[PDB]
Amino acid sequence: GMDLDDHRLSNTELEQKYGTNIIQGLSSVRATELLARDGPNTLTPPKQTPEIIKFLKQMVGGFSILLWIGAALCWIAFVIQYVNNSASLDNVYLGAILVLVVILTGIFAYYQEAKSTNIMASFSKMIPQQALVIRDAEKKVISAEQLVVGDVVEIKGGDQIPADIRLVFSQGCKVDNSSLTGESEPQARSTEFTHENPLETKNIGFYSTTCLEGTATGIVINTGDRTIIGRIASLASGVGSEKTPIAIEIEHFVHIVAGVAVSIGIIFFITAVCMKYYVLDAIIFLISIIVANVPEGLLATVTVTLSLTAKRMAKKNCLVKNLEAVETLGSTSIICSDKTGTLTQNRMTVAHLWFDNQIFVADTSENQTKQAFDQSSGTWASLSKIITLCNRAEFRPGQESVPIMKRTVVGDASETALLKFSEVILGDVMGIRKRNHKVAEIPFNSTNKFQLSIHETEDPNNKRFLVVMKGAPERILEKCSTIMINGQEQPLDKSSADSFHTAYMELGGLGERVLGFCHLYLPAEQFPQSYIFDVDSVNFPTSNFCFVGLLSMIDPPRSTVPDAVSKCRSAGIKVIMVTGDHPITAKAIAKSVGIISANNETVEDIAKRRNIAVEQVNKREAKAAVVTGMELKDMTPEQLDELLTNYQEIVFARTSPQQKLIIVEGCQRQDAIVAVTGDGVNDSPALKKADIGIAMGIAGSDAAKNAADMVLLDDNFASIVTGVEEGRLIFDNLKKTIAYTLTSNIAELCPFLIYIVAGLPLPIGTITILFIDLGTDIIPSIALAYEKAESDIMNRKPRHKKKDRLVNTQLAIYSYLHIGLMQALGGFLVYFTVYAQQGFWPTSLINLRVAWETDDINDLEDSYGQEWTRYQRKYLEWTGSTAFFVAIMIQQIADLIIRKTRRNSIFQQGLFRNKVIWVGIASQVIVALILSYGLGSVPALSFTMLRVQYWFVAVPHAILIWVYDEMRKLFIRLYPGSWWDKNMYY
Amino acid sequence: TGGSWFKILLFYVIFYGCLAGIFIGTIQVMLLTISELKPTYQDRVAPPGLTQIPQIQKTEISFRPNDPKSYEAYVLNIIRFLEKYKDSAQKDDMIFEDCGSMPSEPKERGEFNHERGERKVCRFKLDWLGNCSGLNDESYGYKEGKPCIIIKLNRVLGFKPKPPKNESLETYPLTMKYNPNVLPVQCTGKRDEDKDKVGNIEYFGMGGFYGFPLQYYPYYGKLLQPKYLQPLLAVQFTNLTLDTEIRIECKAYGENIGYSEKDRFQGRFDVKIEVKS
Ligand SMILES: CCCCCCCC/C=C/CCCCCCCC(=O)OC[C@H](COP(=O)(O)OCC[N+](C)(C)C)OC(=O)CCCCCCC/C=C/CCCCCCCC
Ligand SMILES: CCCCCCCC/C=C\CCCCCCCC(=O)O[C@H](COC(=O)CCCCCCC/C=C/CCCCCCCC)COP(=O)(O)OCC[N+](C)(C)C
Ligand SMILES: CC(C)CCC[C@@H](C)[C@H]1CC[C@H]2[C@@H]3CC=C4C[C@@H](O)CC[C@]4(C)[C@H]3CC[C@]12C
Ligand SMILES: CC(C)CCC[C@@H](C)[C@H]1CC[C@H]2[C@@H]3CC=C4C[C@@H](O)CC[C@]4(C)[C@H]3CC[C@]12C
Ligand SMILES: *[C@@H]1O[C@H](CO)[C@@H](O)[C@H](O)[C@H]1NC(C)=O
Ligand code: ALF
Ligand SMILES: [K+]
Ligand SMILES: [K+]
Ligand SMILES: [K+]
Ligand SMILES: [Mg+2]
Repeated sequence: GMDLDDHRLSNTELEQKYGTNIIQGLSSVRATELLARDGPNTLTPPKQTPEIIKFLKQMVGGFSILLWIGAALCWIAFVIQYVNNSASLDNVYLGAILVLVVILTGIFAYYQEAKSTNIMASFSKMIPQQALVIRDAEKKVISAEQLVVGDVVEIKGGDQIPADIRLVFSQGCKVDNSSLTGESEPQARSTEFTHENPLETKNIGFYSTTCLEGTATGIVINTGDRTIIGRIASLASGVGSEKTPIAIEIEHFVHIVAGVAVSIGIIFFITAVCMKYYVLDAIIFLISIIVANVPEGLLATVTVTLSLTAKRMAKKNCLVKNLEAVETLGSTSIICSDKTGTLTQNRMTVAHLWFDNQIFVADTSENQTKQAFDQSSGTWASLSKIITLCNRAEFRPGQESVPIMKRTVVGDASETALLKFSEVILGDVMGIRKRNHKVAEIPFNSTNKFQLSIHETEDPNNKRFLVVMKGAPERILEKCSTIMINGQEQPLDKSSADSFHTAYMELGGLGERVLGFCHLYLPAEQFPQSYIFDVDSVNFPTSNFCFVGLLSMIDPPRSTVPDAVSKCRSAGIKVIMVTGDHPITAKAIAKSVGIISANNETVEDIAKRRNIAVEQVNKREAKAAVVTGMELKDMTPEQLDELLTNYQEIVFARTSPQQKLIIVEGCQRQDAIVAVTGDGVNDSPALKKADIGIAMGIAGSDAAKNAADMVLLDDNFASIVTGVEEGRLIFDNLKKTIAYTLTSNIAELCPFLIYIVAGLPLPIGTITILFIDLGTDIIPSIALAYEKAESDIMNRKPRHKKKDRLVNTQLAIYSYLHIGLMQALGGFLVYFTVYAQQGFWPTSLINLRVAWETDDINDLEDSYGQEWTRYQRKYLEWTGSTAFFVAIMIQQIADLIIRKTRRNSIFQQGLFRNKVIWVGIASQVIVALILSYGLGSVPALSFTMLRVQYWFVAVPHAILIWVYDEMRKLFIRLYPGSWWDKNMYY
Repeated sequence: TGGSWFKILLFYVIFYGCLAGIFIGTIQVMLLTISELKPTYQDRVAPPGLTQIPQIQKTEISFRPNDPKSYEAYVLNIIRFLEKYKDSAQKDDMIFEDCGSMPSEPKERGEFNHERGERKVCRFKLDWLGNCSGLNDESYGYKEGKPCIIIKLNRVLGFKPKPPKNESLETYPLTMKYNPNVLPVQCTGKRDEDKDKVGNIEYFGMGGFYGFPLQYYPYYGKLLQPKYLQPLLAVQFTNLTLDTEIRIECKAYGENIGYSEKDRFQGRFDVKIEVKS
């Protein structure tokens, strides 16, 4: 960690520090010693835990601890049974079933457990294999790994930098820092200390960056992980192991359920122990409690529903790498998004053009076919000709049918933008360019900042010479003697100069690259047609031009970005733009896209409007803030928190990846779920750190995709709002499913408590409740996930992570006490009906379990005096258990019907709106019929055939459940916030 | 707060009171259908089971005649059962009637209605259980190799056993078949090996027949016919191998009577006896 950057040092200082020479360089022996000391020039991959370890760790998450305890208790009970000879068995079956359930839940959780993998492979395209290094005063190609700090390296054009080097001898070297800043604009390189910040020093080449053109010589100052790219990779890979909000909510729900189960088990175990109960019965009852209290199929159902939502979203061209990412989006409070490539097409295009003393607006859509901006007016033909002729960019071959915007052009970015504009508006420039016999003299230089090209018109009448000029507007103007307005070349005046200056000021303030265009006519008297020309600028004039027009390029935002941003903001999500671009362009794009409202103004804007010093203006009035990289650098965490809290709309510019990660962390410190959208390597740390990271598909780099939880294959920003809606809907449906499962949990639990307390014959067996959990409750639980939104999802604000939980106290109270007890009562009614009709009245069943289960007794007397054998008693017990199970299923049908909506009535939501509900009801009925008749026809698993009437005994109780829930929801709707909404609403 | 707690507690009290009221109302509505005289269904207890008096733990009867404590449990249980069969308990003629001493056809004593008050019961005297009545015999039969078990048929309300038809020969010529008014009962070694050591079996029943007389049935449910005395059939072996465990199965033969593999006590016995010398 060498953070003491050294770029201000001169050549002699560098030589003294690293003990090397520019001409000589590091010696081979010295190079080997340095390799041994420091190490190879490579990025060390992160340590990855074996997938087997993760799979086994998945065997203890959730309720698996309780299931393992239950299996151990079942084995103990079976051992006790074997000791005291008893061929009952039925415990090994329970143990095997519990073990299989644990295994299945572990597998489902593993398939739901993120993706892991590594991100170092993403840098394969970068990280050049070999480099040219001078050793012993000689140049020899050496592998990049063997490269060590101190040796002299030379980089030509079109090759990756071998390592972080400090340029010493550069001749017009240009490099691309898209990896660091995320901007593809070439950056000039030199050998002087330009900027204090090393990232902008302008005299330091960076590892894995590409040298666009020119040649330079540099001294290695960093290697491997010590390089900037190495540190970014370390941040991206190392960090990123955290629990998503959905996982935290699931853990909280598991904690609640496990605590309830453990507390009930302890209390009732102590009670049974203090009631003169054999340890065997105590352990059996403990196993029953554990089975009843643990919803086995809930977690697998959650995984299945998440997978279904992921499949639908992928069908919507929104790939989801991590399964929990579907829910993570939505319930998000802050969105930190990159400017270039994410909110912008990343393609330089002409937006505004000023001529005739008035401003025009040009279409900036990527799929646009053509646009019109008062083209009928004069002075437009001259501008079109000047743009078409005065250009060097060319289309790549084989792009006839390819869209012109999507075509590839071999030239400068601005040149490509003008070429695209001319193709869109004018037509095919190839024929136009061919018509005019352009003169090879096309001198353009950085110092000149103008380029002119002599042309001869193809008009038969005129057939005269045409000179075209463009460049920096100021020098173009000062080479302009007259200005042509609507055809006439009005001489340049003070008024015209002032208007031009004002237009240039406004265009520059809109953060656009303004370029001036001017041409002159050459009468045949001075320069005849055969007159020969020289590019040395001596054969032709270079002044007294006629200014024609002015236009700028902005790199406009994506077509759908503004609408998506507006919808996200209206949905209560705060949008923050973090970019590595210049503050002016960032502010302009933020205003255009809608991150900053039109009426809202920054403190600098307020000061400018009031014509006062910035310190004088109070910060309260300003509702928007633009913070550069340096200000964030010299900002304590408290100041950052205050800034985030106080300002609704914030724009960050010139931020390094570390600063992006700092911003993400600061946002997360406000108890807010943050989602980061990016498409660049510099976004990798932020994408990893953020709760959900969305990476742009087509424009995104491999690193962004690998470090992103979600990928937008089609690069449409409306997928963000779609995902927000899907996440909120998933949250609601998960609440409904959890309540549905808990209701049946309590319904199963109550009978065992009654059996222990009142000593009734076992109303229901453990295997029956296992069948309830893993059978009839699967399809209904999945169907509840298909429910439509009851109200407008977007209108609601994002849910607070702390205050709002997936499973709250009201939900548990309603599911456990309110609806669970109703189902228990219905089941007990059916049980008593079953027993009474066979000769056992309800009062005779009190404290009858001890004699009931005694295998020795074969003449037990019922209420009518009849005597029952042991087997007949247990067959009646199985019939009662089956009746209880059927009653539970029947009441669970009404439970599902009521649970399909939380506030609306069934009449409003529509009974048949969701067909998966009816599929689930049919599944419940079919499973019950199979278990009762197919199984049970031969008595197995405590199942027996049931009489017809025993199916319909519990219907009135289901009707009562539905009526009660409907009345509750009706009174909630009638009186909002009237002590009924506060308590009853869940 | 206190007020909110009071409101919530009141709501829950009312809600649970209403739930309990609904539950008890549904239970009472269901109970209205059932009748206190006869059960609605007799699916489970339709074919009556066969059970023994000594009420042994695991179908095992092991004892040593020398030590009284070995057979004290069995003797005490048998005495406890037979207590109500003494002639003193049947001295009252208001409810006990001296029915025929010879087996007769089942006598319908009315219908299952609250009218006609109660029903009289044909009394059963212990004298018919010769060698096992306990009147003259002491400790019943549990002297040296004389185990005695009393076989009884599980009471089923409104059930009239049908003795096997003479169409097919039940077993070895019974001579005293008398199928019109006797339900045959036979005891034999469970497996081929046991038959060798089981020795001979002595049956003591009413009138000398080896079965339950039909005059006692049908039973009327302990409400219309309280103090009902079911017929008994005492079985005594009097000769069996010593220090060897014998599996003995007792079976009741009748067209109405049924059998099942799942239920071993449905019209059949599985009893193991071992007299430790
Ligand atoms: C005899 C055998 C009976 C068997 C029947 C089944 C019994 C099973 C019962 C289970 C109940 C489980 C309760 C789960 C609690 C979760 C804890 C938790 O993490 O909750 C989170 C909440 C968050 O709330 P918030 O900030 O969103 O609220 C905002 C309020 N606003 C709107 C005013 C601003 O924290 C809170 O509210 C505080 C929650 C405190 C919960 C106290 C529970 C007290 C005791 C319950 C035992 C019930 C016995 C029933 C006996 C029945 C016999 C017939
Ligand atoms: C945690 C537990 C808290 C509660 C504990 C309660 C303990 C009660 C124990 C003993 C009290 C006995 C006092 C009455 C006996 C004499 C009167 C009599 O016996 O009348 C009985 C009838 O009763 C009634 O009509 C009222 C209903 C009484 C139902 C009692 C059910 C007992 C079962 C309780 C378990 C409930 C479990 C619920 C759990 C829910 C969890 C959320 C006898 O009718 P029968 O059979 O002769 O009718 C024959 C037919 N017919 C009437 C047409 C002639
Ligand atoms: C009379 C008896 C049967 C009532 C038993 C009620 C018991 C089971 C209830 C009452 C209070 C409940 C606890 C309330 C708060 C918490 C903290 C939470 O982080 C885990 C669940 C846990 C620990 C609950 C478990 C269940 C609980 C202990
Ligand atoms: C009858 C006795 C013995 C057992 C049942 C007691 C009932 C009334 C108790 C047990 C648990 C209690 C609830 C526990 C938690 C809450 C959440 C709180 O924000 C409002 C009160 C409320 C909703 C309580 C209401 C009363 C309650 C339901
Ligand atoms: C058994 O009874 C018979 C008469 O039925 C009697 O002769 C015999 O002596 C009795 N048994 C014993 C051991 O006395
Ligand atoms: F396009 Al960027 F940081 F501005 F990735
Ligand atoms: K359960
Ligand atoms: K992430
Ligand atoms: K459940
Ligand atoms: Mg980008």
